[PDB]
Amino acid sequence: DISNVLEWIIYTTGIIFVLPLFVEIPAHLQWQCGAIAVYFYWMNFLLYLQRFENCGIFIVMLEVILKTLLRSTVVFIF
Amino acid sequence: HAKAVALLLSHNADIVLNKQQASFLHLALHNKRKEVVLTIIRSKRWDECLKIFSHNSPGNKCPITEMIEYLPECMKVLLDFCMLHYIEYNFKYLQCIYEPLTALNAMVQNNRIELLNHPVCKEYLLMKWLAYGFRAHMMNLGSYCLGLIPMTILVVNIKPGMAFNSTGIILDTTNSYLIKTCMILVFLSSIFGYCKDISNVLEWIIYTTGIIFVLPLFVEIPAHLQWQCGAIAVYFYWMNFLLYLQRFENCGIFIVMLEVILKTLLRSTVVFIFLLLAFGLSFYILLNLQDPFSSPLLSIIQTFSMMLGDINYRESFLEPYLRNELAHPVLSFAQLVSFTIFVPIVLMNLLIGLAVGDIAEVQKHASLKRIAMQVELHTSLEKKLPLWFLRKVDQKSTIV
Amino acid sequence: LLLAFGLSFYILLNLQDPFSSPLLSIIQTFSMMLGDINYRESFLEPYLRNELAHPVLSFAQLVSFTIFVPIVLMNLLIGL
Amino acid sequence: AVGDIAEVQKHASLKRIAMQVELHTSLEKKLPLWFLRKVDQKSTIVYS
Ligand SMILES: Cc1noc(Cn2c(=O)c3c(ncn3[C@@H](C)C(=O)Nc3cccc(-c4cnc(C(F)(F)F)nc4)n3)n(C)c2=O)n1
Ligand SMILES: Cc1noc(Cn2c(=O)c3c(ncn3[C@@H](C)C(=O)Nc3cccc(-c4cnc(C(F)(F)F)nc4)n3)n(C)c2=O)n1
Repeated sequence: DISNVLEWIIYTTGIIFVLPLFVEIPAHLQWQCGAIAVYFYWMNFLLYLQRFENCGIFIVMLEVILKTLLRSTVVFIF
Repeated sequence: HAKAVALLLSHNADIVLNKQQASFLHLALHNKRKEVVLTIIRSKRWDECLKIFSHNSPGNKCPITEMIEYLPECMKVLLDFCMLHYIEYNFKYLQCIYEPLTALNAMVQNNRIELLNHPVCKEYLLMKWLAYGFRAHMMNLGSYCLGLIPMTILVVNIKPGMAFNSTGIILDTTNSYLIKTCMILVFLSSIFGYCKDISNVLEWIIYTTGIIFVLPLFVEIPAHLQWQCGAIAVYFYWMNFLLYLQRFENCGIFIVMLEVILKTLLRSTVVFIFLLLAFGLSFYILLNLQDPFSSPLLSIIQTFSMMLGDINYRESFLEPYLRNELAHPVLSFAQLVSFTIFVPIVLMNLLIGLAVGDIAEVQKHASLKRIAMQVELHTSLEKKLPLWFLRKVDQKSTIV
Repeated sequence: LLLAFGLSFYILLNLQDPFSSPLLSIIQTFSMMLGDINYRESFLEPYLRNELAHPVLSFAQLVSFTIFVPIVLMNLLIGL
Repeated sequence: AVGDIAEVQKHASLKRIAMQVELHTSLEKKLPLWFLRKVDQKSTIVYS
């Protein structure tokens, strides 16, 4: 499932972002993981909004449009 | 049995109501008996059958309303008799506590666009327009313009950011008479507008900001506040003027479409604001060393600005990268590609498809919506006008 | 609609050449109706130089313009 | 995209109600029977 992959990435990158709570890490890696974590945190939040009356259909439409585009990029990439 | 009905009518049968307060015309209409209803209409006793009904019967209403609801073809046949070719249109069957424009309101409620497009109904609506509706709307529009036009004259004649009063531009007393006249007109329209829903909020903002704009007519205020309120007032003055244009034939449907598109967009911003937030915060982290992304709020505004295609690839991604000033360059380019895929393509195409569907749905019933707008305007006007004036201006027929 | 935004941009962005006159401001507003809003040259760079009188008003009007004309108005024309 | 949005809008209300039905059906399959019996109402009083 895509949602499981998204959540796994979120949790791993969030752990690495706040890792200096226990073990010191370089700032470059910390903020490189923080960018990924914040981006996927707010991207995966749209999946929680799909369980509301006013937001579910818009998320369904966004998924349909994105899947149609992705099935077509493998052609126009050439 | 139309022949049976004709034979019984030719023998002077009494038209009565049964224990359910229904006449034979009511029974024919509720059974959709087109032939016998046509026989009754073309009979020499049609006027007598028209008068037989009870005003307190819920099911057996006035036969004209029942005809509109059940047999609109018979209503069309009846209306064809009301236009006698110097064509004269008779509105005897078009109006009868009852709502104003009863027949036309029934036509609108029953989606009788073929009935509403009849020349008799068109002339009825035009008669009501030229009788009171055009005058009422023009008085309202002129009252609005009495503050809309002087404010625009003030804005385009005084340099923004400069304090001014009745004397002139604080001192440049050259256009002093025009400035004072426009200030007085704006003040009077704003206080009069206080003595006359989204529209009420818009008008309240307009009047308050217009008062503050021309406040130095009485009490001195700083130029910054004056022009800060003047910008708001002129913007909302010309934005709310579109609501006055909705009461015209050529402009109403476009305003309806604009409202539908705007509402559809606003119901969707509460969802894609989080997409914009994700991309803006990620760009804030990745492109922090650049002025457009130096703050979270500036980064979010920039991400909102590049949603139409102004991504600034060379200034923000290619030139910084070739200068080795891009921290996380692979991450920055990956997020650039993902943004381009998501917002300027997927999100914009989603909005475009939603708009196409909305416009198609509006255009499906454009003529019905237009005639319904006219009918609603005149019905609401009649409910507020005095009975003596309505009797004075009400025409029973129109000769063309 | 263009008159509403063009005159408001005239007051807010007066100190800039594209909005120095009421007529130039309306032509500029008509020109940014396709998406050439000039956000950096007209809103971001002047603001970071503290040359934007009414900076909160300008950014609020910039967001409202983008919502209205290049999105709602253009999609209305496309759907039509 | 226009075609996709039109196809989605064709069955928008059905898709919405189906989403609600699916959410509650999946929730009930995981909740304990005692809790479901505790919270289940047999009637509700309000006020081609
Ligand atoms: C389809 C579908 N799938 O699950 C459902 C669930 N679902 C409903 O949503 C729902 C409902 N009966 C009414 N309701 C709405 C009014 C209701 O509660 N709404 C509600 C509640 C809390 C928060 C929010 C809200 C909205 N928007 C945002 C956002 F920030 F994203 F903008 N945050 C929060 N909304 N049923 C039977 C249902 O299953 N519907
Ligand atoms: C729907 C609906 N809702 O209310 C109505 C009202 N309405 C009509 O408008 C109408 C009509 N019978 C003909 N008419 C038109 C031709 C008529 O008078 N038009 C007219 C009159 C004065 C000014 C303008 C005009 C147009 N455009 C602009 C703008 F600057 F915005 F471009 N300024 C001014 N137009 N009826 C029965 C009616 O109800 N129609």
